[PDB]
Amino acid sequence: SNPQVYMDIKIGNKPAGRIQMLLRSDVVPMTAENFRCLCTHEKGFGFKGSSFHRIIPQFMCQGGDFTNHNGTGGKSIYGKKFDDENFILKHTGPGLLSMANSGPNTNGSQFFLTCDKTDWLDGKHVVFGEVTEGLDVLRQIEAQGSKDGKPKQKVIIADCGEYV
Repeated sequence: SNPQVYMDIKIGNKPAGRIQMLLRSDVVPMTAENFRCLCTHEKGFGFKGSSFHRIIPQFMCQGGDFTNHNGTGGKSIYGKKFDDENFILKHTGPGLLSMANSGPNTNGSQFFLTCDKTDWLDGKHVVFGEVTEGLDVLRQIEAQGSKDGKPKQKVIIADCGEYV
């Protein structure tokens, strides 16, 4: 049954609160499992201490690049990259989890949290989960965005894990 995970967010030197997310293992099991493991660090690496390096107001907050911290890095639990499982889940509104990529079948660890309906990404990025608690914390992340995506203050995943 669908995993639930959390990230505790720190903005600048200040704790912002916790985002809780439901992962859609029923629809995209490989994609959900990757993100789950990256929250728990059970495969030896993951999101803790990494940043949201690209934040665009009214669009999305992107993170998961825990190797290069700039959108060029990251890795999945399966290797550097894995296939797009399917595009069943659509970018219908804010608070959705979706995989960042560099073209078809290039999923690694980078992901974004949507801040509005982003339907122009449908069929291009794999949606795999949703925020169940802490939409307000996501809005605090978004508040640090700029049009060119540069964060105004550092946004860090201070802690993360699974409810299990």
